[PDB]
Amino acid sequence: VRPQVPLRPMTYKAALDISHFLKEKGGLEGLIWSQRRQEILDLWIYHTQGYFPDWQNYTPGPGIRYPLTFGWCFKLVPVEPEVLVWRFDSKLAFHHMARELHPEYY
Amino acid sequence: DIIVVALYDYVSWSPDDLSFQKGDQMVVLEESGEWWKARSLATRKEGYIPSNYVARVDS
Repeated sequence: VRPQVPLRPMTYKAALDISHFLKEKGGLEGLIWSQRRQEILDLWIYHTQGYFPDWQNYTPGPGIRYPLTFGWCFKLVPVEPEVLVWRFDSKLAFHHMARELHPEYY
Repeated sequence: DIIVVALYDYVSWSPDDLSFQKGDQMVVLEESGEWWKARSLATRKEGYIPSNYVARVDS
């Protein structure tokens, strides 16, 4: 009972704004990552808000996977029982790790 | 003014986009893309809205 909202290019603030919206909504911080679980998240947004689903990428590992799209503020953290958990980090609002470790940029 | 009526509910997750309710009347302010900036004749709050959820009215 609603259409698919027009697509629109993603952006720091979008990432940031989405980042906030889920952090608040809860049910992500400390969720176990999955290929699927991410696809569900990532689809629901495209559907709802028009942001295609090719932004939620992360640095390869092994170790904490840092997000590539500056403004998404969720990193994939490995814990002990390598399994990953979604985790929020405000520092990510301003610190763009991926671009530090390493230029897939320019 | 260009007026629109809401053919569906929309919920914004961002203070830049204008959550609206089906049947709401909005004034379009910017028609640049498929997403349009508008104002709510009810709430006076502005934001961006998905243009395929509204219906233009020659009222």
